[PDB]
Amino acid sequence: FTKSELKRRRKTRKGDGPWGSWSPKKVIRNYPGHPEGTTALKFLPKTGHLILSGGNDHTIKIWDFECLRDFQGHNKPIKALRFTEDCQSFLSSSFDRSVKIWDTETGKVKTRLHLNSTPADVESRPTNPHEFIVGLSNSKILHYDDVQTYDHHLSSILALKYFPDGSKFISSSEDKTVRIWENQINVPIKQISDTASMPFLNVHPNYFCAQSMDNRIYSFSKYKRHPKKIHSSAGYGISLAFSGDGRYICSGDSKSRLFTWDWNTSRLLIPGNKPITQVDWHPSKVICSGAAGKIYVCD
Amino acid sequence: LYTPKAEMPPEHLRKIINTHSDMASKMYNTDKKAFLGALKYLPHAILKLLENMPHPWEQAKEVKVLYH
Amino acid sequence: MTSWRDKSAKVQVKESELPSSIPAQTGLTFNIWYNKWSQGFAGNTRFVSPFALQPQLHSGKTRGDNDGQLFFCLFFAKGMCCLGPKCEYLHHIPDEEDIGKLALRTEVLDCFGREKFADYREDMGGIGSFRKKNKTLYVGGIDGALNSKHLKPAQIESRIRFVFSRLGDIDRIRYVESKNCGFVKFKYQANAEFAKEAMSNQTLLLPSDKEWDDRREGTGLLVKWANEDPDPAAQKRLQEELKLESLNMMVHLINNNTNSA
Amino acid sequence: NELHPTLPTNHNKTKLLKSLKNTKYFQQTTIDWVEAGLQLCRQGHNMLN
Amino acid sequence: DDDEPPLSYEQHIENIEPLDPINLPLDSQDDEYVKDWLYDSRPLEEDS
Amino acid sequence: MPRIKTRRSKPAPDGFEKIKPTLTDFEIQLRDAQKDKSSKLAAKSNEQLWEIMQLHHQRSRYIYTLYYKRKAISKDLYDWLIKEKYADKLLIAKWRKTGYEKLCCLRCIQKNETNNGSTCICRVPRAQLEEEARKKGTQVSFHQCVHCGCRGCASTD
Amino acid sequence: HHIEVVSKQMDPLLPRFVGKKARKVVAPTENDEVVPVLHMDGGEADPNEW
Ligand SMILES: [Zn+2]
Ligand SMILES: [Zn+2]
Ligand SMILES: [Zn+2]
Ligand SMILES: [Zn+2]
Repeated sequence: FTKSELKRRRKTRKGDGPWGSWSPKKVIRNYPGHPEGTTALKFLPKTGHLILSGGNDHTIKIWDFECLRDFQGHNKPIKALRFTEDCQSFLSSSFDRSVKIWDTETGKVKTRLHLNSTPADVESRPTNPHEFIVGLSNSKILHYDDVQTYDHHLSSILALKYFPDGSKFISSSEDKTVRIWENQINVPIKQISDTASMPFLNVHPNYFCAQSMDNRIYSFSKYKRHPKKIHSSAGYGISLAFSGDGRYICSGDSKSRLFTWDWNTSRLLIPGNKPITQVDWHPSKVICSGAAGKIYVCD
Repeated sequence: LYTPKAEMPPEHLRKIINTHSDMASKMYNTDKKAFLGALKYLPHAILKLLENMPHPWEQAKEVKVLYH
Repeated sequence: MTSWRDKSAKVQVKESELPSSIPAQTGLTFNIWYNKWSQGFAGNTRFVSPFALQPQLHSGKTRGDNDGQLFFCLFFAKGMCCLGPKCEYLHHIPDEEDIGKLALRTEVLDCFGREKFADYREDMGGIGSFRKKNKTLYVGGIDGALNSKHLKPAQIESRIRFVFSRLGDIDRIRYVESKNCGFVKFKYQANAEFAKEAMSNQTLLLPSDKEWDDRREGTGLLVKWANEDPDPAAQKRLQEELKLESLNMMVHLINNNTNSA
Repeated sequence: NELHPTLPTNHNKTKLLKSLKNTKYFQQTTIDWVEAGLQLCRQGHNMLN
Repeated sequence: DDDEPPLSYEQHIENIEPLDPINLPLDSQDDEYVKDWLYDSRPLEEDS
Repeated sequence: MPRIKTRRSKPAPDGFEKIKPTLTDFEIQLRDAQKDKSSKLAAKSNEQLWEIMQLHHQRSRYIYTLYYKRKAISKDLYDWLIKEKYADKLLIAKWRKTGYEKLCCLRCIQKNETNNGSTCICRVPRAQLEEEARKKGTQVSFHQCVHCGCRGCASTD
Repeated sequence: HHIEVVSKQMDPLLPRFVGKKARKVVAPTENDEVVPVLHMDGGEADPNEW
C-alpha cells in the first residue's frame, strides 16, 4: 500500500477515528413561564412532540416536549383539556360554563357548546364515537355531537372517561360513587360505591380503570399505601402514578398494587403550594403540572 | 517488557459502581462471586482508607486507588 | 436468499421495551443472589411470552453471518433480540447449509451453542441429552395456549402444523386428542432445538380469533423433549432407520480402512 | 512493646496491593478521598448483603 | 439514618464548594519561611 | 492539583476563558455518561463504558491539539490543565511517539493485560487485518475492542 | 499437532478451582490377582475349656 492510498482509505471511515467505523423515576427538567397554576395537561397522540397545558390565568400554552404558541379565548380558569386522535381538533373546557372547540390547523375557535348549568370540569373525546362528553358541577353528563344527557348521582362530577365497548362512559363524583354508563339506554349499567370523593380516574392502555380516593386508590375491571391525602396516570408498562397534595409522588405497579417508590418534589424559589395538579405520560416520560406554576418532566 | 499501570479515568470506575447497584440480571452472576470473594480483602481496604484520612488542615484529598 | 439473504436482520424489541430482569412477585422479599422471591407460598410462575418470531419478517443478515458464526441467536427464536443486525449470532431458520457447518459441533451442544447434558431433565424440558439424537418435540399445554377455546380436535392440530412448519423441515406431526398433546418430528435435530425455544410459552390464538386481546392472560404451551414412541408400528420404523444408518456408515467406514490398509 | 520485639522476616516479598496490580483484573486511577470512602461503604454493604 | 442509603458523590458532594479547614493565620514577619507551604497536602512536593 | 476547586488549588491562567465552553461540553457529556442507565446486556453495558473512554480520549486530543499542534495555548496554561486533570499526562505522552500517533488509550498497549504478550488488536493496521482475512477467504472478524471499543488506533489509518 | 499448554491468569476474587467442592466419593476395589492366604496346615485338638 502507498501513502496516497492509505490517506484515501482512512477517509472511508464514517467517523474521524479511532472510533470511526470501517463498516425508579427521576426529574430530568423543569419548565417555567406560567403566570398562575396549571390545572390540566393534554398531549398530542400522533407524535408526542407538544403538550397543551391549561392554566389558572385562562391561557393555553403549547410546550414542545420551548413555548410554541399561546391560546387565549377563555374568560375563566381552564379546568380540563383534551386532544382528539382522528381529527386535528382540540376540545378545551373551563369554568366559564362553555366547551370550546379548537381547530389545530388555523388556531381559531370554531364551535361553542351550550346549555351547561354551571362550570365544566371535564372533557373526554372518543375518535370512534365522534362525540364529546362534558361533565361539570351540573352533575349530569352531557353527550355532545361534534344530544344525550345522563341523569346521574346528585353530586358534582370530578372525572369522566370514555371507552369503545359497553359501559362506555365512566363517571366519578364527590359523593364517592363511581358509575359505569350505558349511553344508548341512558341508564346506569353498574354502580361502584367502594370509594368512601373520587378525585381522579385513569383508563389502562387491560380494559380497566383506576379509581382514586383520598386515602385509598382502587382498580376496577385495591392499592396499598400509607395515607396520601388525594390525579392518576397509567403508563404502558403498567406502572401507575399517583399525585399527592402533600407533593409526594406515589408510583405503583398495577399488577401487584405494591408501591415501589415515593418521591417529593422541591417547591420553588410556600410549603402548601407544592402539590401535583395533573399528570400525563407520552405515547417513558412523565409530564406533571404543579399548582405553584411549574411543569416538571420525569424520566 | 514491563510497562506500568495505565491510569484509568475517574469516570470509568464511577460508571462501574453505579452499574452494580441493582445486580438483577443474569450477567452479574460472575460479578456477585467477585463481591463475595473480595470480603477477605476488605479489612485491608479499611486500613488503607483510614490511614489516608484527611488531616484537619485539608479541604479535600485526592488519593490514588486500585479497583477491581 | 430472497427471503433471508436479501435484507438485514431487524431489531425485534427495543432495549427499553425489553422485559424487566426481576420476575413477577411471588414472595415477600426479593433475593439478590438467586434473583427470585423468598418468603412466598407458591406460584405457577409460567406466563405467556409477550414476544413471538415472525420468521419471514425478522430474518436477515447479522454480524455473525460475516464473522462466520456457527450458532443461532437464542433471543431471535424467542422474538426478543434487541441487537438486531449488530448481533454476534445468526438470525435465520436452520438450513442444510447451516446444519452442515454444525455437523462436527452438534454432537455435544445445541444449535444455540448451549452445552447438552448426560441424561435428560426429569420433566423432559431444557436443552437436551447428547446420548440420544432426539428430533421429536412434545407439544403440550395446548389448553393454556388456546386460552381454553374448544377449537375442535382437528383444528388444534392444524394450528400446530401451521406454526411449526415455518421453523424448518418436518418429518411428521401427530396430534393426540385424548392426551391433548402433539408430537412434532423434524428432519434435523437443529430445527427441533430451534423450534423448542421458539414455541416455548407461546400461544396459538391466530389474531382473527376473539381472544387475541387476552393472549397474555393465559398459561402458555409447553414444548419439551419427547419420549420414545411406544407403538410397534413406529418401533419397527426405528430399527429400520437405524439399520439404514448403519449401512450408510459401514460404507463410509470400509473406505477409512481402504485408506489405512 | 520494648520488651518483646517481633522482628519482620525478609522473605515476605509478596505484598497484597503489588500482586493485585500485576493482574489484569485491577485498574488504577486517582479519585477523591471522600469519594473512595463512599464507594467502600457501598461496596462493603454489597458484600455483606 | 440507617434507612437512607449513602448518597452519591457526584449528585451531592462534588458540585459544592468545600469549606475552610483548620488553619492558624501564620503571622507574616515571624513565620515567613513556612507560611507558603505549611498546609499543603504534601508540603514542598514539587520543590526540587 | 485536585479536580475539585479547593483553596490550595491555583487559579487558571489567561487563555482558559476562551477554551472553557469547549471543555464544559466534554464535562457535561461525562456526567451524562455515568448516569447509571440500567441495561441488562453485557454487550450494552461495556458499550457504555466505551463511551467514557472515547470522551476521555477526545478531551485530551483537544488539549493536545491546542498546545502541540496549533500552539494556541501557553505552556503555563497547559501545565495547569495537566495538574487539574483536564488532560491525561501519560496518554498525551504517547501521542508524541512515532508509532503511537493516534493511540486508542493506555490500556490497549499493555503487554501484561493480554493472555499473550501482545497489544490490543485495534493497534494492528486495518490493511494488515484485511490481508490475513483475505488468505482465509473471510471478512475480518474484528469490529470493536473489548477495552474501550476502538476501531483501529494505528497511525497509518 | 504440537500444542502449547498455557495457564489462564486467574481473577484473585473469583474462586480458583471452580469444580472443587467438598463431596464424598466411594471407591471401587481393583482386584486383578487373588492374594493366596498362605497359612500352614492344622495341635488342633481342643476340649470345651474355651
Ligand atoms: Zn440476536
Ligand atoms: Zn484502539
Ligand atoms: Zn483502547
Ligand atoms: Zn483496543
